[PDB]
Amino acid sequence: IQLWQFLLELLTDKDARDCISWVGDEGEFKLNQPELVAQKWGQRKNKPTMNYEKLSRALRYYYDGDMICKVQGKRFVYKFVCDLKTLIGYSAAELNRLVIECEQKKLARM
Amino acid sequence: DLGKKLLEAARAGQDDEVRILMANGAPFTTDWLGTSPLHLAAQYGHFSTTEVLLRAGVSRDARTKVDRTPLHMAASEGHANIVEVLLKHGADVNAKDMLKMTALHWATEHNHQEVVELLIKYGADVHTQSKFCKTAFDISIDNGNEDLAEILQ
DNA sequence: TTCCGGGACTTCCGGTCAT
DNA sequence: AAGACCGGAAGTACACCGGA
Repeated sequence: IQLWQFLLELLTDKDARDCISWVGDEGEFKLNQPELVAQKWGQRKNKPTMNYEKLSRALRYYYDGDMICKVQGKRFVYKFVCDLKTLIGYSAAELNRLVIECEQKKLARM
Repeated sequence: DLGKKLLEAARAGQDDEVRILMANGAPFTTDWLGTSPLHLAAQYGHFSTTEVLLRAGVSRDARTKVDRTPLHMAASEGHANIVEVLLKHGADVNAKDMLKMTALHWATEHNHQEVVELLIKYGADVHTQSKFCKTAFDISIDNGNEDLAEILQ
């Protein structure tokens, strides 16, 4: 599993919204709680000492590619520069609408 | 290379060249996102090519990096013809992608009623819930398509 | 064909900038 | 003066390959 797949997993998990969430309808997302996301990443890769420092470095390696890039000026904000609609079938916008709709249903139930 | 030529040929729907490359010994590969020749053939609606790939022994349920299978692509694109042959060669009608969505979910999202009916005939599970707790029925409702909603309830 | 040596982070770190 | 991000250098682990 590659970092981008894990982040996309979290970004589509209504329960993860508090640590990582989309910011806008263009692909940008923010690691609202960078260290927690790092801890979670480390648990998937089985890296007990993973942290935002190491995770951001891995994120920077994506800078040469066509997947993720940083959002200049915004603290902890990155961007999925790939065409998500063709990748998974929904755009960042469509995905964000769906994940928010799900979180609402959850709050309504609880 | 041979593997790439195969990927390109399938995408292009060049079934004879596909036969050709597989004869020469072209390695069944995939791109940076796990997209294989079969995903490409089914996605672009290349019937003869898909069929030739199937009869070549390629993986029916090959998964991309977002867990999509060729059936997912075919259903999503509305290629009932392609969906039918894939099912006819043992494709799992119930495969779920990264968002826990099935070909039924996608054919519904994109309003492909005929693919939805075909899927329903091949024993597709009509009530599976996606990562967003949606069954195909919910998608049809969210899309205001009452005709599909009725066959999906 | 079996067998087998040879192309995505993780960890550490020095440095820019801006507060 | 004294946090967030950058990107090089080196290490690892696992996928894939062209050959004996």
